[PDB]
Amino acid sequence: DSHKLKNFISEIMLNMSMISWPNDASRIVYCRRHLLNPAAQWANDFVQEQGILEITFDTFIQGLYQHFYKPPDINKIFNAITQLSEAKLGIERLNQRFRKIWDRMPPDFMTEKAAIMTYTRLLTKETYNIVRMHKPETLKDAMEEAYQTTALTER
Amino acid sequence: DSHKLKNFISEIMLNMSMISWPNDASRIVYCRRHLLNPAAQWANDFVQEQGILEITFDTFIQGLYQHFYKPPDINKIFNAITQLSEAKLGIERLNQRFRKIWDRMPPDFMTEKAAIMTYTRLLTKETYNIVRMHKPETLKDAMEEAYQTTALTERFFPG
Amino acid sequence: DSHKLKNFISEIMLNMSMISWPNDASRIVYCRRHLLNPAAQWANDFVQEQGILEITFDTFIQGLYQHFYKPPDINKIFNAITQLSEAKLGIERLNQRFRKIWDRMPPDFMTEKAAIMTYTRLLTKETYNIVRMHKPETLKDAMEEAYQTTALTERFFPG
Amino acid sequence: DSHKLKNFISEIMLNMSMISWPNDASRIVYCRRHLLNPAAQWANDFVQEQGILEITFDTFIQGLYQHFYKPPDINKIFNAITQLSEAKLGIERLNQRFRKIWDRMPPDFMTEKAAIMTYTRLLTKETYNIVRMHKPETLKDAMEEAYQTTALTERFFPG
Amino acid sequence: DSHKLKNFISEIMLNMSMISWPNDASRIVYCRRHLLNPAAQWANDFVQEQGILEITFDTFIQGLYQHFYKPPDINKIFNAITQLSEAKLGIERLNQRFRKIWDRMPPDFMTEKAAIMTYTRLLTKETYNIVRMHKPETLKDAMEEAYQTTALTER
Amino acid sequence: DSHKLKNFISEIMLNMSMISWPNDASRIVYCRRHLLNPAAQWANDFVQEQGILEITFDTFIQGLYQHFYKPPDINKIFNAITQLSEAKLGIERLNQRFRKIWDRMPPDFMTEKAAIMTYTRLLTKETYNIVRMHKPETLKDAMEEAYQTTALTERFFPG
Amino acid sequence: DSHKLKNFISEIMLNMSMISWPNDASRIVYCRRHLLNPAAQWANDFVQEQGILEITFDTFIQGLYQHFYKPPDINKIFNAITQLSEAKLGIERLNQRFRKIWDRMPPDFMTEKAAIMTYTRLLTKETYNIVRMHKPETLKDAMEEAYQTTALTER
Amino acid sequence: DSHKLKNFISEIMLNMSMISWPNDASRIVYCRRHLLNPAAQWANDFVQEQGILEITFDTFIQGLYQHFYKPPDINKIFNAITQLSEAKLGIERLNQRFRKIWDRMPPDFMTEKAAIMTYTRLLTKETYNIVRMHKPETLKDAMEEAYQTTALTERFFPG
Amino acid sequence: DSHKLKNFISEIMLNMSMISWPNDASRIVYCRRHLLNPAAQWANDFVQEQGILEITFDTFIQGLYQHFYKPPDINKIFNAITQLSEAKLGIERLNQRFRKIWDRMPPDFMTEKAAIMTYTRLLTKETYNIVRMHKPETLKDAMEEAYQTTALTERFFPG
Repeated sequence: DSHKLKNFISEIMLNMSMISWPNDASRIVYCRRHLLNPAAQWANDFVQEQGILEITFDTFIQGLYQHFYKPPDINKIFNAITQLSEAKLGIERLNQRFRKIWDRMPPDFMTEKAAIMTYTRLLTKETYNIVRMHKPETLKDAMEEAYQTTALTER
Repeated sequence: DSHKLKNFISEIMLNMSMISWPNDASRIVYCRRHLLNPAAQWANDFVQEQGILEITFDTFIQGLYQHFYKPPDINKIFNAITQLSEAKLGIERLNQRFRKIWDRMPPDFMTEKAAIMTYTRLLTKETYNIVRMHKPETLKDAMEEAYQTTALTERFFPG
Repeated sequence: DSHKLKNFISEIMLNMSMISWPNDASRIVYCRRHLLNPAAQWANDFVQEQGILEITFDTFIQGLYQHFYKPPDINKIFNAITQLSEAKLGIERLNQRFRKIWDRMPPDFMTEKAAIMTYTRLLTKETYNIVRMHKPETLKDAMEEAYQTTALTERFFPG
Repeated sequence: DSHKLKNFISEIMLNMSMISWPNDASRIVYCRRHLLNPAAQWANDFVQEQGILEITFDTFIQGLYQHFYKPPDINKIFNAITQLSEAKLGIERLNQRFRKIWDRMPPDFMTEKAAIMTYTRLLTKETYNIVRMHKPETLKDAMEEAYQTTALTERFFPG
Repeated sequence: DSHKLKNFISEIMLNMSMISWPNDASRIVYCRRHLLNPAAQWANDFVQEQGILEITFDTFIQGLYQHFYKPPDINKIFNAITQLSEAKLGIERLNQRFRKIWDRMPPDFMTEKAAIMTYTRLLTKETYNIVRMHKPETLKDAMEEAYQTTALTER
Repeated sequence: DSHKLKNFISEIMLNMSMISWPNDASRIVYCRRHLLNPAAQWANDFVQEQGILEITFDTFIQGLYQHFYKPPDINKIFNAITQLSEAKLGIERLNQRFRKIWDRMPPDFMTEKAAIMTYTRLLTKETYNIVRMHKPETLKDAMEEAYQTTALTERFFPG
Repeated sequence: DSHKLKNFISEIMLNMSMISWPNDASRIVYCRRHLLNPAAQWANDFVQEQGILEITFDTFIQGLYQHFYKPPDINKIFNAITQLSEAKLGIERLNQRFRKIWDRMPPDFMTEKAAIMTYTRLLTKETYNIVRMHKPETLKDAMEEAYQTTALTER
Repeated sequence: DSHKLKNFISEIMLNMSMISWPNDASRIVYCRRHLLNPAAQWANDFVQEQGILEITFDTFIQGLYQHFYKPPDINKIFNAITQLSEAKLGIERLNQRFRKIWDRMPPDFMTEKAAIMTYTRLLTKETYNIVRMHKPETLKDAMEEAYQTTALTERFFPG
Repeated sequence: DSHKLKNFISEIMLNMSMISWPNDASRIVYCRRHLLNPAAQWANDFVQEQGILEITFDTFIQGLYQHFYKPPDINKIFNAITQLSEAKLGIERLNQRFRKIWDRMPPDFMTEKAAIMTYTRLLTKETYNIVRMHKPETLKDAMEEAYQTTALTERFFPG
């Protein structure tokens, strides 16, 4: 439920972002309309609890953030990661599959170098070569590099 | 159908609650739009029956309340509970299946120790052993313990 | 055609009801737009026949009411009722089947005792015994009693 | 026995009513004379049981009321009604048979249209045709019509 | 002879009761006319014995009461009670038969609960069920209940 | 296709008639939206052919009139009518079959008495008797009468 | 592309025609929205080239007319016309087939009498007879007449 | 996919350009609506990745540019060009086939004389003769000349 | 050589840190004394290269930091870790083997929870059970727990 919910919040925030809002009170309330029943129930209670007009949109999202917490299911995520080999047709499958798995469920997981070691080891030895020359600093860069070389002379 | 319907009414009422309504007539009618066919059919007939403009939103919900509710002491839940054995592949099936059945339909059912006795008896004798050492106090803890030991040295994930 | 038409009128009337109308002439005319061809043809003729600006929305609906006065001629319902025997597996089939048939099409049919006599006679002699002790006053009570005794020491559930 | 008995009491009470009685004791006793054996047996015992001169005429009738007037169960009457088909030779059998069954035991049963639907459905399809043209409003009219057409171009007489 | 005689007295008393009597002397004498020979013989002697005009109608009936009352034998009554089973067609036979037997011959017999236990045990197990729900407090109530349920729905 | 099309045009024209139009160009174009594919194809071509802004709504309807003047069909309808005898099981088949055939394809055909003569002659001599007593004035009344007498002392139902 | 484009312009012009426009500038611009990429590219360039607010809707359509009308190959159209005989089942095939071929590609082709001579010669000798009595003045009338007689006693 | 995509971006940008935008946030988002599924998937992820309200419309298009701008595969185009011989039946096949291949994928390729040398060499020696007398200056002229001589004393037509 | 060298630098820096230095020149030079031959050779050259009195102690250590840079080890370490299964006889082999591999080569590697996940997953499912009840917070605790339960109720090897 929680992974979808994290996505849900981002999007809603974006939609709100482009267009102009005339005041904060309207905006905090508007969030409530999209929500699903237990969350919606919670929302009512939270609105009551605050006797003030509101306390900002961000505060309210943080109560939601607080709401959606899984116990750390690190094993499932590790296991998911283990499954991918290079029998997955080319870069594209891997990149999209990895995105879903990785992005969903980390609270802070492992450090930046570690994330690159895990991502990189999985990749064909050839692809590590080009990507090494010159190196990515982040997982998005690694993924963008591998896809770009494959995609450019293909796609 | 009735359990979902009770939830449905609550939510609808909430949605309505936050925002402002300019008059009652609109509001009573708006309820009709969300409803499903037999209920919707009933609704039309009820609207006709009242020759007045309306009689309040609450009245209309009470006709719905009247339409479907479960009586107290519903054996169906016991029977549902009886069906599960350990032929259900591992913890995961049982935990999810039990959640649906148990969570739906109790007004106050039975006490906390009793709920643990019923949940626990169902479980493999082996699993009761580990779970015993050290004990859960609530049904969520029992369920979390059994799943965690199985899941940890096993498992896959969602998304 | 007539049963749908009775529903159609109710709804249309409701839609109209919530929002405000500035004058009657517009409202009577607006009804014509939704209608289907023969009815629509009739409508034109009726509008002509009245040389006055209009005579009220209600009058016009009454001409429609008149156009299809009562949907059943009590026969089909009796016949439907006749069909059920006790070859229908147990209470559950009968209760659900009877609900559909009975609830649909009565304007006022027969009196309360009569409805219980017809419902009760149909039931197995055994079931009448328990139900007699102690008696139902309404068809819903009879149906609830028969189902409850069968269901309690038996049954399964929905969702 | 009970339906006749309820009639019997009413009449007896009426006869008594018009003329003057000089005292209650005579009147209570006089009731006993008309009664039939088991009831009469009961009566003797009841008179003994009351050591006082009497307790009023009404009290004694209430013991009789107690003795047989029970609320009727519609089922026997429905069942009776069910038995007739058109294998009963012509109108005459049906009309007389129906009279006995129907007239005995209704407190208010079912409404007027319903009574005509039940009576009419039973009749041959042909006879419904003539009777329809032009319609009866009451069960006596239906019965009179069916008999009259059959009788007129047929029949014999009593005495 | 005595059981019939007790009935006889009641009736005679009733007949007398409705209509008016102009004086007591006539009334006491009139009783003598209906009576049968030994009793009638006794009556003559009693009338002589009283040198006064009369001593009241009631007194004279009490001499008759005195004449007839003999001690009963409970065993015949018990034995009578024993005979009934449920081979007697339905409630009606039993109720009428029991009335005759029970009502005749008790001076004080047994207590109220006991009388209900004896009456009730005899009845079909089914009938005890309905009658139990809700209970009779007296033998007349038990008898009225059983008859009413049977009677009401049919025959 | 043509009979429905003649109806279609009338209705569309009516709908347009009640409300106000601000200019002719919009109105002529709006007709195109409701139309079905071959007709719609034609419409495009016709719009092109006229280099002027438009030539009136009526002109455009006349091109449609022209399109479905009629194929020879009165004969087909007569022939269709001829086919029914009383070998068709009872009233129900005939009434439904006749409805389809008759209702489809008349622009004005024959007069009201004539329509009753054709309908009535077809019917069994017996049924004409009851229906005569008392007479129908319209084809719907004749059909309703014949069905009602048969249906009442007989019948089953839909859903 | 050009035949469709000629149709496209006509229609667009019609849609515009019925409803009211408050000013010319809006109208000229609105045309651009419906157009497809190369044409759309051209449109941008043309709008720039005119430094004035606009020069009328008609002018802009003429640039489009200019775009599409290239020289047509009259031979192909003649050849197309030659192919039809009376082996085409009845009027309906011919009329529809002729419409497509003729309507597409003429800038001014041949004169009105000539167009009737070409259309008429193609038709069965019988049909020319009825159509002669009384004559059509335009190709649409000829086509309507032939179809109407066939269609009426048929269709 | 990439060639179409480059066109797609240009156009979208143009449409946006003429009319006024009230703020950047709306505009960046609006781009997402037109896009096709994988690209759309990417878009969602990119929007999330930027925690700020947005970073400009242009930035977002650059991520798309990044996604599928392949160098035009000059080799593929050359290779395509190589395949045609004069075994292709006459001018018509060649002209249409060449149009597709050539027109798609050049950013600036080669100069005008070169394009004529490549086009001309491919053609039958005979056809070069007539076309020479008198010469084409552009590829469209060469193509038009060759087709016209063949077509004129030959040919068929479209529609 | 590099791992020891990183340790060496830290320590030297510490020793220097506690006590006071009167000037930077002395301090930079003093570092040279502890160093081993190739590094020492480098040092001389570096001192010459700087014509200024010195550039700070930190700068000089950075040249050393620069000197260490080996190709990355972490892969080898992961691979080493991968090799162990439970085919290694009991706890003792694993614990000692893991100690060597893990302790050597991390600069900061991964976080504390991660290190426990990697250590724990490797262990037999049974051993995770006891160790879970009650949990270790550090890798030394996990290792001590597993060894203690095995060791306590076991025989140890003589040498």
